[PDB]
Amino acid sequence: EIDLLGPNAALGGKAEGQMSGRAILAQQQGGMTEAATYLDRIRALSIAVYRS
Amino acid sequence: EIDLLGPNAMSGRAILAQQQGGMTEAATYLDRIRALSIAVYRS
Amino acid sequence: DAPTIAAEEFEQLMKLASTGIVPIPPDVLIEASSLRNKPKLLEMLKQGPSQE
Repeated sequence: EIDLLGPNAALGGKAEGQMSGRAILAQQQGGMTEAATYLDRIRALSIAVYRS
Repeated sequence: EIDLLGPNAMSGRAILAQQQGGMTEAATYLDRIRALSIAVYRS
Repeated sequence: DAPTIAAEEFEQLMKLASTGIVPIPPDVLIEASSLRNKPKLLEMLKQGPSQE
């Protein structure tokens, strides 16, 4: 149960870059869907810090 | 349990997945090393 | 999902020009891009023919 609860550390942590200059989080296969909320929280904190 | 806890140990793909997961988990350790190196270079 | 209007503009222009059916001159692509040397490239491309 605890092993299934956690995410997959193999296929994760890759940042893709487009021609527009914006960094899009390439989630590849499943596994990053659960951590999407965490990554969005981090991105929102970063944006607020940059604005300040 | 102790084998699973380590970054490396079957089938062949399991070993690669375990190594990648170990690298992802040790990213923090490598970041600590990088921060120490950067501070040393600045000093 | 794109950062700015120029992002979708440049992406659509690149997609259209990749096919090759419609020919887009490079000056429009430079203007629609988000480069740092945009004025330099525009000056280089907008220059006239050599005096000779």
